[PDB]
Amino acid sequence: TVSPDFVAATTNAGYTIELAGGGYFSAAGMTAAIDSVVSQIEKGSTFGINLIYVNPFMLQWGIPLIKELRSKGYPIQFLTIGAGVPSLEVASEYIETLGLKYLGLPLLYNFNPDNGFAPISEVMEDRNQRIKEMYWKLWIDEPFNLDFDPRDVIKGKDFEITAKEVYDFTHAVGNNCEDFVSRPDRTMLAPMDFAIVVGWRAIIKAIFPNTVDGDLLKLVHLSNGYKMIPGAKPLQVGDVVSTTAVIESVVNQPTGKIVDVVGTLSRNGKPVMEVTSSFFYRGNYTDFETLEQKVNLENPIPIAVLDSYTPSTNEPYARVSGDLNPIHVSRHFASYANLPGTITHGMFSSASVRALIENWAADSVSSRVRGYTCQFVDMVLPNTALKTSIQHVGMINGRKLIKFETRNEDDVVVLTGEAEIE
Amino acid sequence: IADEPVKASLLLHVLVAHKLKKSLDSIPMSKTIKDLVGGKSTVQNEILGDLGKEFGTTPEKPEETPLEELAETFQDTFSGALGKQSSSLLSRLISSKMPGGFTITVARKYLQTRWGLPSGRQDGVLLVALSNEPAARLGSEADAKAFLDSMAQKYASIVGVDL
Repeated sequence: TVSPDFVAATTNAGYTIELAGGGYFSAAGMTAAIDSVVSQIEKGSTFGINLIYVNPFMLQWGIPLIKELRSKGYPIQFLTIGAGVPSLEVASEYIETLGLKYLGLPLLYNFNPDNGFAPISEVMEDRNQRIKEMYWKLWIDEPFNLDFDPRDVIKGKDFEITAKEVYDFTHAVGNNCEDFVSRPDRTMLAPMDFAIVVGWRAIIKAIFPNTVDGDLLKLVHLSNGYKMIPGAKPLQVGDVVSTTAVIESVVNQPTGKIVDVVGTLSRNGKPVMEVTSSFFYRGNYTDFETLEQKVNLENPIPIAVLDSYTPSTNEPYARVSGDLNPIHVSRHFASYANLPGTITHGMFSSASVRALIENWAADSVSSRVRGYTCQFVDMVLPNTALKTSIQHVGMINGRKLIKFETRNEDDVVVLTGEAEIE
Repeated sequence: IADEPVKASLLLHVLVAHKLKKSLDSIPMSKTIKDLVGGKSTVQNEILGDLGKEFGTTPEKPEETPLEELAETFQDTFSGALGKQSSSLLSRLISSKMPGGFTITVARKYLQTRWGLPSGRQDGVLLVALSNEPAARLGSEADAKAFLDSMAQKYASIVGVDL
């Protein structure tokens, strides 16, 4: 109860006996010194700094630093504060927010009873390369080659739209517009989200490169947008499309990595329309390897605010779209990601809000709608209510945009964005 | 009489409670910015952008700082500014959550004759009612006038004035 920085080598010689810190009186200084001492010790040891409950400034700053270290993966397993015992609510809150002891694909590993706490765990050696084989085999029908980079762009193959694939997608999405109608002697085109389902195989190859890696279990869909070309009609059922995009800057974030995708659409050689996609992958990496012209508004003019319902069984909806996310089907793959449950897909849940916006504004007409952007903030679980909303945004040379807002059950923003119609 | 100015200790707590669905009593000053958000990725990014646009001075760690440390450090740099994002949220509540007839000029003039508050305490009374506004909106002039009388007594604990 006098030394502080002398436990850098005493706890790594077998077991931690009476390792305390009575000289570390700094708030942010004590948290940075504890992380550097764990890297110089053995891999698989236990540490544990004791807080000072005698001072009010040390007890308040030490309680906030202990909560952030437990969620990142530290070796702190014991914390015995001084100045006697705490209160009835102070001691009970530390055991629920921090996992301490007391106070006062493939799944095979070689077991070895010589560490102490755990026998054998999953090693981090080639963790991103081994887990990428299960995600690339559920969409891409070729060999695994990590020779790509973010500075270059390459397009895949081309699949033409058929009448058999468009008929099964209309009953699973639930849209009775002019494009998803069944009538004889009438040319039926495709919707705004119909062409993005066939072209999603080439835009989901963002983790195919060796430099754009990350956590594959937490790589969920961040956002997805779409926009038509200037003066172009909608594609029917007979023409193919192509998509080719990359990441210019370092697509990263403060809690992981990001992904910048912008697919396109072809129509017999010439361009048809465009699209956009975004993915949020957790992790910790920092290596990379004119004026105001927007529209405004005068008052909040609302359109409609109806309610919807998510699908309880996503087995027939994900099969017609070709989603590469296999953690939203079976319950075995969802346990490794530590999520709240079997949530819906990013491109499947956003297609219901985009198709319902034209039915309450344009009376279900695909000739006036040109752009559709929906950014999913949170995740929506299956078999739940979805409160939709719409509001007037701005005009774009005769095309008045419409906003969108999808709330959860507890009035939580899970998805938002704004579309473009006329 | 002694009108309280638009300090950063009460303006920052009311703006963060409206985006996270909370009130002034639930958002304590001893908590942190990241501990009171819940831990969501979408709620953490929106809380950092709303605090810097309403204050101006952007610090190093806006989420790791506590509520009593971030609001006290921004009070010395702010001189009662209306803000870019704070002015748009206060004007929209007078038209959506309230009825037609009680604008920003009618709400500030009522506090000088029924409570004795000038332009300094007029912004603090309207900011406390927007963070704890109910789901039922007003539809007449009598509903908006009743909320101004109740706000002078509930928000008097942070200013120190009588009726």
